[PDB]
Amino acid sequence: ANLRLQKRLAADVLKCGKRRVRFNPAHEKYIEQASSREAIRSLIESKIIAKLDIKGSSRGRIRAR
Amino acid sequence: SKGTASFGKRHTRIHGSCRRCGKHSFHLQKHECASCGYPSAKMRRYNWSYKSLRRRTQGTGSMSHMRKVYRAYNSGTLKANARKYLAK
Amino acid sequence: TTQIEKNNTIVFIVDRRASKPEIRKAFETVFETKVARVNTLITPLGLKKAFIRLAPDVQAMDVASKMGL
Amino acid sequence: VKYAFKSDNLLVGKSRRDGVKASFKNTYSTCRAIKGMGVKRAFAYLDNVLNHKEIVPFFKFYKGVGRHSQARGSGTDKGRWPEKSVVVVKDILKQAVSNAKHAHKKEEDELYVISYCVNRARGRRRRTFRAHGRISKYESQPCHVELIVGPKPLD
Amino acid sequence: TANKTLSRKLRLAKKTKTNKNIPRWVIAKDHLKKTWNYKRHHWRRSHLKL
RNA sequence: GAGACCACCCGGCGCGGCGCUCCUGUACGGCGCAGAGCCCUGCGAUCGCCUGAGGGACGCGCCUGCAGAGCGCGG
RNA sequence: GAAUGGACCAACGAGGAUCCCACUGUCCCGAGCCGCGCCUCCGCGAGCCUCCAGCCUCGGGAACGGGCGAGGGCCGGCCAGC
RNA sequence: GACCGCAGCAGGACUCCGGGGUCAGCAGCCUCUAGCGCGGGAGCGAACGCGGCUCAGGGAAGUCGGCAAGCCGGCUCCGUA
RNA sequence: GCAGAGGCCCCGGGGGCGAAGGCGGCGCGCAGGCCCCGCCGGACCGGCCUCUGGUGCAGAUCUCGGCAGCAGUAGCCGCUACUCCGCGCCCCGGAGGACUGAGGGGGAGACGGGUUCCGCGGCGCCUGCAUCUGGCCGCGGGUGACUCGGGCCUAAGCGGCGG
RNA sequence: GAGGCCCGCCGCGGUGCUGACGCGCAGAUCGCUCGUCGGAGCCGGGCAUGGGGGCGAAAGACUCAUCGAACCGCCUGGUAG
RNA sequence: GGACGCCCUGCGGCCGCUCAAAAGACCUGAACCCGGCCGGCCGCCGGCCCGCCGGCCCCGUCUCGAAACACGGACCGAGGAG
Repeated sequence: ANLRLQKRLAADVLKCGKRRVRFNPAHEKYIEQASSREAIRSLIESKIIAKLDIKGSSRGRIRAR
Repeated sequence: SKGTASFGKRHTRIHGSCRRCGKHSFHLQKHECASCGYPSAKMRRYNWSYKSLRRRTQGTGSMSHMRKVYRAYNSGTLKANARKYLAK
Repeated sequence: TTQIEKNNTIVFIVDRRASKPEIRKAFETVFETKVARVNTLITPLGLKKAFIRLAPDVQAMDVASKMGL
Repeated sequence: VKYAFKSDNLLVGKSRRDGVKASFKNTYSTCRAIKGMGVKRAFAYLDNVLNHKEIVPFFKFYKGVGRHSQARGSGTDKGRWPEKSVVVVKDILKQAVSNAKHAHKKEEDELYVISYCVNRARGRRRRTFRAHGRISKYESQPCHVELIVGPKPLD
Repeated sequence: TANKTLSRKLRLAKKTKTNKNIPRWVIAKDHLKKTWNYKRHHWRRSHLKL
């Protein structure tokens, strides 16, 4: 259902934006139950919740030019 | 610009609440109440509007002291009055 | 309830007219306890709420249990 | 009081829904089509309209409905596929057929849709904001659909 | 607004405290029939202190 | 081949292949004894060969594949 | 017609004119195209207006008629346009 | 993104802090971070309209009038009444 | 004809055995109108004489209330954009494809709003389509300062002053 | 390294299309095209000035969608050949 | 302030119940307008069995004169002026 609170909480714990938070598709239930920063933090250790890389732009072509 | 666009620049309160009349009529720059008359000691009442006079007047509130003293005059305040009129 | 357990703090609705010195003195007499710091706020509903931090030697849970909190 | 059909012991089965949030004009048309229809044929037809394989002929409120191929033998060149009406008219048809079969020991084949009456109802009123600082109405036109299934083959 | 005054905040907090529907038991006790307070205000459509 | 919706003219459609033809201009890659030079044992825009190539198609012929004609509705 | 200022124009100007080169569908003379509306469907859904009505020609008449006089047309219901 | 305009109104409304590439640029055009898909959707590809695109030969003959469109444009080096 | 007043209505006018009214249909009257009958309705109503008037509607760009055709019509064409699967909603999760493009569709304040904030449930209202969504609705909560700001100082100004 | 200097972003104006809109997004908005962009500049808060008065780089402009005399209540059910 | 049975995924339908009566969120329930069934072919006046023939401009209003291309009037109810 709404995992809005979980993605807001997780972004706060992972200190990234909600765009970079990535929930495990398999466990939609495990995350739904989590309603506390602490519960989200336990899932983050379990790697069912993870922050992505900043996906920054390549500067290889720029270095070559 | 004369109309809707200039309505967007409204973001201030020219009239605040009045200590005596509790109405959004207390100009804050000129420090006076449009309806109450406050800070004047006489309340501001004008006979051109009787509707305004009806809106704030004796009887639009509790009228506590007066109601009790009128009832007392009808009962036993006249006799107490006679004792002090007799005096010493 | 967590504040009682971790920060030794009782949360009390008090008279708005009251000041932090009076609330420390009052809590200390009525509950027979010692108060270190009172931090207070006036709620959006207009009621003062005081966070009473009790002295470190006193245990807030004992004060709370006596009151019924 | 709300029913408009006064059969004299004709062993009919009836259902009616009031204040139905669907168009009066669209519902009137859907109900009109299922008239004189065997109950089993009507349920299939309403389902075909839902899939856009059969059309609801619009015989009374046609100003704006488009000429369509599926209405070729309908008696009209104009029709449409009301979806929110079909759903409603079928639910009431399902209640009516149950009522007749349960009370009068009727069968789906025996039953035919002998009568209908969809009337206008008070509409929810909202506000459209028009130009030059004007406000106008955005009101719904609800229905009071009544359906009666009857043993008569409408001889 | 976040920098309000206690005297503006306390007159605004009365409105928040009294924006309530009639308690259901009150309707039953008085046979009120009309159950809408009618003095209730919704922030978007309302202009308190105006 | 016809069209706002309809109507029309047609009807085992169509799909996606393969040929033909046409469009565009010689594919990626490999190779080189091409290459101004450079400094190190490589780099290098380009160039030549394979290659009227490759890619594309709504046009034409064909089927080596799935398919394709209501137990619909009227009458 | 001379600080109701007269004459004078360098530099300026979304000021008002005339021409030249350049340029272009401004045009000759239009054509093709791309989006979006339109159009059809599902779901939502108003306004303005309104004696009654809604085909014409002529005559008379507030001298310019839908109704009246005399002729000539006309199934009925709709849609896209205009 | 909750203010004010009857409204969850292409209108207004004061600031603070401000990454990368191309660039003279905080311009235009793309992007990292961050935010996030607006009173709905499907078809169809008519007229016509709105927002554009191209047009052979001519080159203002059009019009009240080059209105609109188009030409022109960056930089460097000459040259300049 | 209407609405009231003072009378009358031969054992004290008519009425739940059905008043007024509404709806149809006769009769009578030159007509204004009147009567009756059936039906609906469910407590009041008159004829006649005398009396009194805020006493009769088609119009007034009449007032107020309802409401028709138009009409399933005009419209729901700002901000480049959605798609697949998973309860599958415009919700949420994953995958794509993008956009606002650091004078931001970003993060924050002043002011103005005043609970919109948060969690939980819900779709009856609203969300101009939908909704399982929500700034909507119900329930319960939420703003902690010796160091930040007010408070204090003075500015333009404003008030006070024997008079 | 000077300038009520020029080009040009935001800003602040508002020229043309007499473009869109004109039952609007909007009781004046939108799109391009523009005027300016170190200055008689632009912008916020506080304050001053009040109706035959104010303020006006002057248009009878502006004074809360109202201006060749604001608005509200009253005189006033003003008077009308 | 709606018994019970039935069918509903449910919404809700139905049967009936309480009542003198549903009077069911409310007394009576008009006109406009609308839907089902059900006749008919269409306005007024006159004749006749009754769909034919004959007559028939849109009222109010100012006005010399209005069907006027003069004005007011979509419809209906209540209120509305010596």
